[PDB]
Amino acid sequence: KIICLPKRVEMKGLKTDLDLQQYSFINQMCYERALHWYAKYFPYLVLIHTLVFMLCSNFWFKFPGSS
Amino acid sequence: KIICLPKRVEMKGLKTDLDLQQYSFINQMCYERALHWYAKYFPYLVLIHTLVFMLCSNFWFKFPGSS
Amino acid sequence: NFSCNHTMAHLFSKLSFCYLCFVSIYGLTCLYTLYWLFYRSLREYSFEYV
Repeated sequence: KIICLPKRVEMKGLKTDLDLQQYSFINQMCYERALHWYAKYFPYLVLIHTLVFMLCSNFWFKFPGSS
Repeated sequence: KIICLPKRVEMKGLKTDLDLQQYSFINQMCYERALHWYAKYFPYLVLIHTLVFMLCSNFWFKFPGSS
Repeated sequence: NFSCNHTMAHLFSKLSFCYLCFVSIYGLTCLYTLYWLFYRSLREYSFEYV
């Protein structure tokens, strides 16, 4: 999950007077925009590569003509 | 899930003074309205097409007369 | 007036693209079989080897 806050602005509190809905919207927006595509797809990426390696290992015996 | 906000309006906060119930209502309304029907039905669409392909593949043997 | 967004869209789009590729291969497969169905006239078979 991505947590987002506005960047540019005795130290007191720094309330942003924004509701929860706006926070969730901002999280979704910046998650789609800023986060790297590979950074998000890495689990599926590794899964697909491992599955393809397994398939190309098993097709040696899974092809009936040579099986 | 669809997140919705009003569109037309040093940058300070932009509170919409709307409660959670209104937010959920707006999410449902715009989800029904704006989101494309195919965009929402894509999982069921793919599932139905795959099921029909499987059924028409297996009916070759599932038909007792030729089975 | 409202600006909205739903989470899966971009991911869905990517997914859909890959899905289309699969279907494409599927169609190609049928074509070959169809050609194999409509080039050899499998209604009559003569051994001519045995």
